[PDB]
This record gives sequence, structure tokens and C-alpha cells, in this order.
Amino acid sequence: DTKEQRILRYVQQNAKPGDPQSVLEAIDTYCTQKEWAMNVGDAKGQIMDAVIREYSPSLVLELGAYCGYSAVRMARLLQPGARLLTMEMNPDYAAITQQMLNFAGLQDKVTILNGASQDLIPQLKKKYDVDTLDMVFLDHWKDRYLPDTLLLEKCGLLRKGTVLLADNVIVPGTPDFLAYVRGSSSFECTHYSSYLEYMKVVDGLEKAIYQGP
Ligand SMILES: CCNc1ncnc2c1ncn2[C@@H]1O[C@H](/C=C/CNC(=O)c2cc(-c3ccc(F)cc3)cc(O)c2O)[C@@H](O)[C@H]1O
Ligand SMILES: [Cl-]
Ligand SMILES: [Cl-]
Ligand SMILES: [Mg+2]
Repeated sequence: DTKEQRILRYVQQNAKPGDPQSVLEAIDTYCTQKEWAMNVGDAKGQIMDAVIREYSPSLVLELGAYCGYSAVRMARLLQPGARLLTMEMNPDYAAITQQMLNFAGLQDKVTILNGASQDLIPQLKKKYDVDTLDMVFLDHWKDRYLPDTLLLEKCGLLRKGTVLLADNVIVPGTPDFLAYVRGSSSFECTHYSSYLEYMKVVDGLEKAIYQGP
């Protein structure tokens, strides 16, 4: 029995079916009162909410679903017709994410893609009929933010005004990612200082808006 299974079970027993906000609240309560887990959390979540509301993206890609917290958080704020694609390499977590989305009633807005980002990203145009992405949320292995950003560019999946939003740029940190988006004339960057999920360690998100090549 895993921590991730316990979190799902807690949501299933306590949250309100088909109520995404109640699902987020139940996850936050579990992590506040029981076991910590690497969800973006409430504090950084408020920033994520503001970005989704501001830019109203039609197609979002999330890298790293884990238990589905960020998928629920983003999908609940998408406009009618808008869609989220979330990539997750670990099939146990992909199964948990699907059950979370099902409970939240968000399953028709979200598609879980099984596998590693480096293998799925190059298939998005052909296999999954994507032209370009409006937003990308990065929250997977921290040394893969830079390589995947470069792969997204190479594959032609970013357009002028595509918003990249990256978690954990301070803790654990994504220093190479930051040096790249901040140094590159291809991105205009904003830093959002906040706190690591479920504690008071300073962490932040970076918003990097693609400008074209
Ligand atoms: C191989 C790269 N491509 C990938 N493609 C698809 N899914 C991927 C990928 N990498 C990782 N994943 C999945 O993303 C998730 C992993 C995320 C990594 N997150 C962290 O390490 C993380 C870690 C912390 C943290 C912070 C402070 C600490 F003291 C200890 C840990 C905080 C966070 O908010 C984090 O996001 C898992 O579900 C994993 O299976
Ligand atoms: Cl929090
Ligand atoms: Cl736009
Ligand atoms: Mg994170």
C-alpha cells in the first residue's frame, strides 16, 4: 500500500464527488495532517490559478502528473472546449491520476499520456493532433526541464505567447532551466516567489513566455 494510494483513498472517502475544489482541499488536508507529498500545494497553486485565469489557454501540456493535483487544479479553471494533456511515466501514478480526475468529474477535459516526456513530445503532432501549445506546466524531474524545453522548441510545439510555467525553480531548484529562459532572447520571464508545498520554505515558479525563434 503506497502513500499515493492513501491520498487517493482519503479523497475518495472525504471529498465531494464531481467537485474539483473539494478534491484539492482534501489532498491539502491529508498532506497538512498526515504525510507530505510533492503536490504544487495551495500557495503556489494560487499563482497557477492566476496564470490559467489570465491567459485562458485552449491547450495545456503538463509534464509530470504524479497524483493529479495540478491536473485537477488547472483543468477546473479551463474554459469550455479547452483541454489538458498530462504526461506521466510511472503507470502507478498515471492510474492514481486517472482515478483523481474521474472523481473530480474532469475526465473529459484531460488526457493522460503514458510514458516519458522525451518519447511523447515528438509524437504530439502526428499521434495526438497538436499544432501548437498555449501553455506548458513543468513539474517533473528537475534536470529535465531544460532538455524538454529545447525539445518542445525543436518539435515546433511552441508559438509566440506560449506560456511556460515551471515549479520548484528555487527548491529543489532548476538552475540550468532558469539560466536558459532568462538568458535567451526567445523568452520573457517573470519570477513568482512563494512557498514550498505544505511548509514555509521559500520556493517559486518561473513564467517564461516564448517569443518565437
Ligand atoms: C524523464 C523525464 N520525463 C518525464 N516524463 C513523464 N513523467 C515524468 C518524467 N520525469 C518525472 N516524471 C513523473 O513526474 C513526477 C515527478 C516529479 C518530480 N518532483 C520533485 O522531485 C519535487 C520535489 C520536491 C521536493 C522539495 C524539497 C525537498 F526537500 C524534497 C522534495 C518538491 C516538488 O514540488 C517536486 O515537484 C512523478 O509523477 C514522475 O513519475
Ligand atoms: Cl501549501
Ligand atoms: Cl495569446
Ligand atoms: Mg513540484
